Amino acid sequence: ASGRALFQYPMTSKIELNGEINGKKFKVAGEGFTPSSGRFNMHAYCTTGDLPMSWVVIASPLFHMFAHYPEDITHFFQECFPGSYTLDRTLRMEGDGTLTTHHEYSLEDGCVTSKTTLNASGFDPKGATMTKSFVKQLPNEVKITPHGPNGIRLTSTVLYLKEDGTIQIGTQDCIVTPVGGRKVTQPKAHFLHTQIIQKKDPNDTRDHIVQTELAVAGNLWHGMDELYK
Ligand SMILES: [Cl-]
Ligand SMILES: [Cl-]
Ligand SMILES: [Cl-]
Repeated sequence: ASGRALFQYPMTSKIELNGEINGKKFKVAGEGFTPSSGRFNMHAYCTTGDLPMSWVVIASPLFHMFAHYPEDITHFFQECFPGSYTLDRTLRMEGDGTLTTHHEYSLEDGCVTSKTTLNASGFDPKGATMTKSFVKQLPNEVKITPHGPNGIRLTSTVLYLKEDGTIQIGTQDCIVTPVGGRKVTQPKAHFLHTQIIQKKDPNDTRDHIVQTELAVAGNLWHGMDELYK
């Protein structure tokens, strides 16, 4: 049983995230639900107090294996199981600061657990990340290409909406590496349309978010794959 056969829905998730921003250490945990392919939620909370940064910027740190792929594109993230993968991210909030994350995953009993670390240094203490002035991030197309002999690379430029209705840009670059000691067939170059929506739970007393991601792959530019050898 491997690959897509391991991702029979519904499934769940957990996260444990240890973070630090501008020397403020924090932890987040969460549980989530994946009802069906490409629709996945996460109810996360800060276990150390209030989260010391925007929940909108931490959105993308907070599960590409749940993306919905058509049959005619390899779902590299799912095909890494069994064995799993690592994700390494850099997110540059342009004119603000840069953060990195590292993710490890494990699958047990229909539940993907993410263990994540986040590090962020040099942020503007008056910027939107640290003052919590973002409302949401706009939907975007992540570009996925083969990377090295055994990985993939994911890139996106994300528009973050501030409370005054103007935009700040984050540039995001991720590398995915199988850790399972085996070659996983790389996909053709493609794109993943991604949308995050966040809301608050009516009752939860913790600093928290209830986030849903919708993520759908597609060969949006059929000529792109020619460019990546
Ligand atoms: Cl926030
Ligand atoms: Cl990403
Ligand atoms: Cl493919």
